[PDB]
Amino acid sequence: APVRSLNCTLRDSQQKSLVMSGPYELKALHLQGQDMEQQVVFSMSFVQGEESNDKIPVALGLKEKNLYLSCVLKDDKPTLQLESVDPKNYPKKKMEKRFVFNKIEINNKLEFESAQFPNWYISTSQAENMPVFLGGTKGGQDITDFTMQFVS
Ligand SMILES: CCOc1ccc([C@@H](C)N)cc1
Repeated sequence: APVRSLNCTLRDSQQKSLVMSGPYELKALHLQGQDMEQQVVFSMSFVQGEESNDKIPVALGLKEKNLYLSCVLKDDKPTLQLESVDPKNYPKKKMEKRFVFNKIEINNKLEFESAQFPNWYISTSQAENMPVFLGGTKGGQDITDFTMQFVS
């Protein structure tokens, strides 16, 4: 049947919000009140891939945009990018591996591991207005835990 998707926002464990701030750019910053309209709304699709109770393969598209988070090698490093797709063909259940994240529930938080690059995670910095990047450890100064808010 059709791929199933939910609208949602994400916040890092320091309660920073994600924003489209530049052509293909996601950054994280502290937001509250009127400025919260600026946050990115995701369409989280539940896609094909290896699955367990606490590890669920998803794709993260921007709501009603043909843009997806994806993991590719750039200048020889696993990186996080926003990638445009053919809007006639997306979302789909069999998303290509660069678009797949394992959504992992640990201690009431979520982590998003790259399916393509094991043990590389969607991450945010301590500091305000830095890239949303792919980080090669769920351990240190960088933030790899999030909460999800469900949106209408
Ligand atoms: C989701 C990707 O967001 C990015 C934000 C910033 C940058 C640098 C290159 N300006 C790269 C990606």
